[PDB]
Amino acid sequence: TFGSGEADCGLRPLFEKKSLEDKTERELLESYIDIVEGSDAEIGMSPWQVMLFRKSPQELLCGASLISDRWVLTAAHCLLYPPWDKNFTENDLLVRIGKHSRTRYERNIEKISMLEKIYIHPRYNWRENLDRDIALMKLKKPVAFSDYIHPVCLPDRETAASLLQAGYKGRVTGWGNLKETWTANVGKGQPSVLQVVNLPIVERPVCKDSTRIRITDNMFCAGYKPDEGKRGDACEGDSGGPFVMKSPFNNRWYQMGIVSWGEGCDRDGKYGFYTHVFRLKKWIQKVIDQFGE
Amino acid sequence: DFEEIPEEYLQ
Ligand SMILES: *[C@](=O)([C]([C][C][C][N]C([N])=[N])[N]C(=O)[C]1[C][C][C]N1C(=O)[C]([C]C1=[C][C]=[C][C]=[C]1)[N][C])C1=NC2=C([C]=C(C([O])=O)[C]=[C]2)S1
Ligand SMILES: *[C@@H]1O[C@H](CO)[C@@H](O)[C@H](O)[C@H]1NC(C)=O
Ligand code: NA
Ligand code: NA
Repeated sequence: TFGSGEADCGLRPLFEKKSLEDKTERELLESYIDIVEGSDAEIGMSPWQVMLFRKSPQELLCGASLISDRWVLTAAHCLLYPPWDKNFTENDLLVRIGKHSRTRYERNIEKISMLEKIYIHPRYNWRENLDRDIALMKLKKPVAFSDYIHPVCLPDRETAASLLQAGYKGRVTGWGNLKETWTANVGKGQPSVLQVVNLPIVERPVCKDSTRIRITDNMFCAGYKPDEGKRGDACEGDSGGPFVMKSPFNNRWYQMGIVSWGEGCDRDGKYGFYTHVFRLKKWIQKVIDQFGE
Repeated sequence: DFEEIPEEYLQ
């Protein structure tokens, strides 16, 4: 349904497989029953984390996620965004999996894979609001899994119905900006290692209320409200990255969203917008079923 | 600022 590695998806070698809980996952589950301003990711905390890397010049392009031993999920706008003259071909990119350090070439840890083909949702709307901001990248050859490389699960209807609720927290990860960056400054820019932040899903009415940009059912927003005190948000560079939730039903990590867009980063009254993975999952299914798992 | 990756990945 997604490719080799789906059966054991969402279970991390360094955590679930060892009956070890990461430092902030209980915060997520508590929200179900009860990157700016984030923190350094733990080793193997997000084994599905993928870094979209430009072949030449060598630079970080976006975040992404591993959904199988041969398929990588990301935001459509990460590969195609005409307004900024962006339109990559499978030949210009590489995917770096199992990474922690943003800049270091982590030999014997990370895996750099070439792309066989990229697919962008046919109805992706880059013109207005990045509607249907989803894309898939098939690796030239399957990658072997490791303590640092493991696919995330794609949500089924029941899991999505249960967890996609206002207040329910998800986890966003990426090597994106540590803060809104507009001009040269000696302050914090990009992180040294993968950043992680847990954020609550926001009620659709508030999401639409927070922006002049037209919101569609193919997206959802997350982040704390000003009155909630806590902060946190994805930022430029986190695009394409995963917004995951740990299922209380089978303790597997599911990707409910993809870092899509926002206005500024961690601004009061603003919320990060993510691609609604479940609602667009059937496209992923159609593509993978057509072009082999 | 990015450590260069093995050239075998650029081919
Ligand atoms: C992504 O990292 C960002 C993620 C930003 C998420 N922000 C928050 N607060 N959670 N995505 C973007 O920058 C997208 C891409 C197009 C413009 N954009 C925005 O978020 C816009 C708002 C918007 C939304 C919809 C339509 C138009 C505008 N911010 C005002 C990145 N993706 C890319 C980046 C850079 C480049 C590039 O080539 O320089 C390309 C893609 S950063
Ligand atoms: C991106 O460029 C390719 C050429 O390799 C192409 O055929 C195409 O239509 C592209 N996407 C855009 C800019 O709609
Ligand atoms: Na709106
Ligand atoms: Na905010």
